[PDB]
Formats: sequence, C-alpha cells, structure tokens
Amino acid sequence: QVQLQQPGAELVKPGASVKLSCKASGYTFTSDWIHWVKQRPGHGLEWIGEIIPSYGRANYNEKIQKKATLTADKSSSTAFMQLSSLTSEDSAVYYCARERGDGYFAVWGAGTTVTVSSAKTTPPSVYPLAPGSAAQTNSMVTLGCLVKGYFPEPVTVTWNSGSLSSGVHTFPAVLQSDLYTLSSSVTVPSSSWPSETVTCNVAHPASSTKVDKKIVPRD
Amino acid sequence: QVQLQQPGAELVKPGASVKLSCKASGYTFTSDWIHWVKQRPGHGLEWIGEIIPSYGRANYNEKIQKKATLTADKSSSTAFMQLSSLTSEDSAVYYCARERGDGYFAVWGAGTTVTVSSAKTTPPSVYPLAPGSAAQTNSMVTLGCLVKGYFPEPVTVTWNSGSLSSGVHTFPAVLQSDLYTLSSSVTVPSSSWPSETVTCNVAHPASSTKVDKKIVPRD
Amino acid sequence: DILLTQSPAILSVSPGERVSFSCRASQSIGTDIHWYQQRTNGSPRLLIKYASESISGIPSRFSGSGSGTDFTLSINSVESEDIANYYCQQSNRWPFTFGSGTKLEIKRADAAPTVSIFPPSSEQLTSGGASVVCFLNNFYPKDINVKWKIDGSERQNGVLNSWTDQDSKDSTYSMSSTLTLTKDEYERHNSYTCEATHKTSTSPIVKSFNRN
Amino acid sequence: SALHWRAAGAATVLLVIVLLAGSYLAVLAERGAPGAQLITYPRALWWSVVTATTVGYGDLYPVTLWGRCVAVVVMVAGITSFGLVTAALATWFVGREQERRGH
Repeated sequence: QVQLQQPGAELVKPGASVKLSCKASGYTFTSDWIHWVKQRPGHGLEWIGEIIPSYGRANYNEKIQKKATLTADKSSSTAFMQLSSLTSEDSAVYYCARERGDGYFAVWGAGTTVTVSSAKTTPPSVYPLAPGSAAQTNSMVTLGCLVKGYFPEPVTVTWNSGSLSSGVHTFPAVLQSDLYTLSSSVTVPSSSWPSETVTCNVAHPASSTKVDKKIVPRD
Repeated sequence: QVQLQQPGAELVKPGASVKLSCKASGYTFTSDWIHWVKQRPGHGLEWIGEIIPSYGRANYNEKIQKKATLTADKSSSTAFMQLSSLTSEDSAVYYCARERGDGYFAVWGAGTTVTVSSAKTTPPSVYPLAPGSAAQTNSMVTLGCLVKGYFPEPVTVTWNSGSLSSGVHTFPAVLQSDLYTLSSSVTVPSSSWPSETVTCNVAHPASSTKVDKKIVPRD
Repeated sequence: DILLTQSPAILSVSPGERVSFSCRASQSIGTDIHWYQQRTNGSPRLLIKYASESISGIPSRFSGSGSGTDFTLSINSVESEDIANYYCQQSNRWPFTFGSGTKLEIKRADAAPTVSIFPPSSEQLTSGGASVVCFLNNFYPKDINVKWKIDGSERQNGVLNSWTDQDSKDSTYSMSSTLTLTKDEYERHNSYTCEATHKTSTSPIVKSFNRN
Repeated sequence: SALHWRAAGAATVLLVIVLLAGSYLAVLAERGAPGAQLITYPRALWWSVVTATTVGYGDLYPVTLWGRCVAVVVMVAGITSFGLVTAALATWFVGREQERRGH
C-alpha cells in the first residue's frame, strides 16, 4: 505494498478544523506531487489542490471556497491537509493521490471519511443472524450479522478476516435519530456450516473498535 | 499493369484467423506506405492500419477492436494482414492501397471478400438461358445465364471472356439455406445470334473454379 | 479551467456486448486525457492514460481513443466486474479537472430473490430491543416490494429498507428489510412474516417464523 | 586539452544541467496559473530544448513571471553555449591557417 496510507474516518464539529494525513511509501522522488480529491456522498470527484513536498509549494482549486492548507513533512514522508471552519457542505471522502509530474493519478489512498456533525462517536453493536429453527435449507445457506447504533460512518465488515470473498453483500447504512445501522449477508454451501466456523469481523475506524462475532445455530 | 494484387475471396470459421496478402509492382520506393481499408456490405470505407515495408513499422486504427497484424516481406514485395479471432462483424471486403507518404491512396487492390461463416465452399452450377421457341425477337435479343448454389461470395461473370461490354447486367446474389444465386443478362443485335457465338464465363475465387457455358437456341 | 462533459450519465449494455463512454473537452487538449474506474466504495483506479496507452493490471478488454476534444473509453465484452463509475481527467492545462462521470449497468436475465428471515438475537433482546431482518438477495430487475405481517396483519411502523447497487459478481440487486420494535412489542405477537413481490413470480415469495 | 575545447565541453555539460533545472523550475513556476500548458516534466524538457536552441515553436511557453524569468536564463545559457562552440571552432581554424601559412 500500500503506497498511500489515510485514516478511515474523522468526526468534526461545525466551525471546527481537522488535519487529514497521507503517509507515502514505495519510490518517493523530488519530482512527485501529492493531490487531494473530495467526493461528497453520491457525487463525483473534485480536485481540491496539490503540494510538491521537496519544495513544499502548494496550489489550490480557486473555483470553490478555500477550506484546505497543504503541508508536507519530508522526514516522515507525510502530506497533511488542514481543513478549517467546516460546515456540512464539507462532509465527504477525501483521497490523496500521487502524480509523478506527467499528469495522471497512478496510485490513490483509501480516503478518509470526514463527517461534520454535532453528534457523538458511538461504536456499533453486532448481533448474529442464524436462521430460525423452522427453515428448510438447500445446497446453500444464508447467514448474516447486524451492525447497529454507530456514528459516524463508516464501518468495515469482513467474513473470516477476509478469507470469505464469494457470497457476501453488505447493505448501505440507514440514519435514525443521529445513529446508523446496516446488515451484511454471507452464503456458504449448507454442508460447510456449522461444521466449519463463520465469523463476521466489524471495524469502526472513528471509535478504534474492531469486534468479531461468531454465527452459531440458535440455542 | 495492375500495381496491387489481392486474392478474390477467403472463407473463415467463427473464432478462426486468416492472413490476407497484397503483392505490389511498378515503382516500390523505401518512402512507400501500404494501407488496409475495410468495407462491410453496403457500408463506407474504414481505415484499418498502415505498414512501411522498408522499416516494417506498423500503425493501427485504435477507434475499433484490434483484429489486424501487419507484416511485410521486402524480398517478395508483399504486404500481409493477419486478421485473428473473427466473428461475423468481420465479414467484409478488405482493400490494400499504396500511399507515397503525401497522404492520398493513388492505387488500390481489387480487394479480398472475407466471409466468416460455418458453412462450406460450394462451386456454382451454371445454366444457359436462351429464349423459348415461341418468342418474337426484334432488332436486339436478350440471352442470360444462371449461377446458382455457390458459397461463399463472390462470383465473376464475363461475356465472351471480356469482349462483350455493352448490353450486360449481373443481378445481386440472394441467400437460400446457406447458398447464393444470381443471374446475368446480355443483349446483342438479333442478326449477330446465333450466327456469332455467345459464352458466359463464371469464375468463383473461393473454390478456384472457372466454368464457360455456351448459349445455343433450345433443342 | 477545462470542462469535461461525460454524456450519457448511465449506460445500459447486455453481457458480452461492446460499450463506449464519451468524454468531450471544452477546448482541444491533444491526448492529455486519462480514465479512472471507481467500484461501489472503492478508490479510483487508473485504466488508461494519454487517451490510448494501457496500464498493466488492466484487462486487454479496456481500450481508449481520441484526440482534440473527443475521447472514448471502450470495453469489448462487458462483464459483471466492469459495473462501476468511469471518470475522465485532463492534464493539458492547469488545473487538472475531472468529468462528471458515467455509471455502467448490465441488463442480465431476470432472477427471483432468495428470501431469508432472521429472528432477533438473544444478545439483542438482553439490551431491550428486537430487530427482525429479512434479506431479498440476488434478483433482477431491481424493482421489488417487501410487505411485513405480524400475526397475519400487515405492519408499516419500524420497517427501514436498504438496496445494494448492482453487484459486480453477478449483475443482480439485493435488499435488506428490517422491522424494529421494543422487546415488549415483540414479546406480545407470535408470527412474523416477510413477503416479496417480484416480476419473476405472480405469487409473493413469503418467509415466516413464529416466536413460539 | 586547450582552453577553447575545455570551455566548449564545460558549456555543453552546463547547458544539460540548465535544461534539467529549467524543466523542473518552470513546472513549479507554472502550475497554479490557469491555462498554463508548461505543467508536466517531460514536455517542459522539450520546451527547455526548443527555447535554448531558439527554435521557439510556441506549442509551449510559460505565462507566469517566474516561468518567464526561468525561460530567460534558458535562452541565455543556450545562446552562450552555442556561441562558445562557434568561438572554439574559430580558434581551431585560425591556428590551423597560421600553421599552414608556415607561421
């Protein structure tokens, strides 16, 4: 490997500031520019600005209200963007990318989800979903798990720590009285359960919590 | 002369490849580019690509799916285009042309008709058409000949080996259960027949067959 | 500042067919155009740079073409992993600008939903809540209705629904329907049923569990 | 190694360093100026050659004060280098002609 490393989330209060970061690795030349791109939920990409760490020289998108201030620490191979005096227009995902000075973004970060709200950070409650005792199975069987009462977004839901790729849906969160809820679904051959173990792992970056929860048939 | 020499036809099976050729003669400079142009039936011309034989350097139309690979053999003054993994979208006439590096196609080949089908090569049956015994003639008289049950296209129909230009129509083929049929018509002063001989010659390049068929009054 | 126009915004093609996305620039930019793929909740991914030049990593299926103001990304034989948002970006003139973007969207054969009902967990009831979860999964087209019944009588309060974006595994849709009560309100009904009306099935697909 | 050939050679190396520094510095100078085309390193390098030789096609040119100040140093390094080769060739020919006259 991962070339650009970003935090997964920050909550910020209306009128507060925040300092996003980006740690580069792999080849880090003098010629390299770090870019910042802003994607609001269900909108497209917006170029926000660029810094050259070697010279520390920075340019900004002047087509929008200036919220950003780009800084680089050449010792710790790290680019920072100070976003100050934020409203809810500023709630979005912010990516860093690396451009070698030939004009295209070769490599992106995973991006930082910045939620600007007056609410408070809540870790999710996680609940198994094994089928009711009265359900005839087939060649396959659908299990799931219920991540509810978290703020802010996002959460990351994996099945057996990444080793279960096929058969997985995660549904988009809904928002109830300043708390989010989603469900994830997994579908395994019925033979392979519960003989072989099935665990949902649920990271919530804004609260530093990561919980596992095993899916056993119902007692 | 004739400056560019192409085969008249190739049949190719869906997913098969084929290597079209073009033998140049006349002035063949170092500066010369050979071009390939694709015309689908009742469509216009499409530039497909270019090779300079002296350097063997080749460029392609990148606006379309890449099927072509251009090669030149400088010893045998011959340009080749390998068309690989063909569907029926690839059925067309392909011309070679010669450009002297000043941007216009001075001289074209006759083109190769490439049919991509799962059917089989059938030479045509050729049948006289002299008038019925009960038809009052005029100053002129219409004879003809009936090329039927051939695949693939095309056929070439001449009258007395090319020496009869005026008075000739050849009709477009129709397609019945994986076989083509057309008719050609000739119209000569009535005096000049059958005193003077009238023969339809019918080449079918895909099967290497060329048959003559004389038009005599009916027995 | 250069204006990258991507029309149309959504593009519906059938599996295996050729697809073309247009990018028009407001003024000539040579070939200084690059294309990114963004899957649901992914980062953008370079596909093509300088209009036609390949990035290694990228199926040969992906091509680009164009010069001046007219640019085109092509996918010959669209597959389900191609479902994503496609953006163009110019480096001809300062600053770099992006296109508005184009959703690719495959029209597959109709699929009926696998329906699945899930009672509250004993970890959850312990905390004074009960969430009954229904999953309608792997159906096409996206249009579907989910009706809740407690004890043969239709329910509406407490039901939040959520639909997935088109799946980049099998071009299908999914939806979670989630009925949420107190432990109390749950405790004094017996039969919870979730009913799916889809175009694949003139009958509803119903899934019940009784608490007893 | 006579002075003139050492100078000619020195000017050749120094021109190459100026083409490279000038490419880098022009890009740095020009990004941030809306409409600027002189903003990636590979064509900046092409620009610096085209300026140093004085061909000046005008496909690319700086539009900022610092882009233009950089461009002036590239013009002058280029005109001086190439003038210092002409002067070194003139020094060779004059010596040869003396030797031939028998002088």
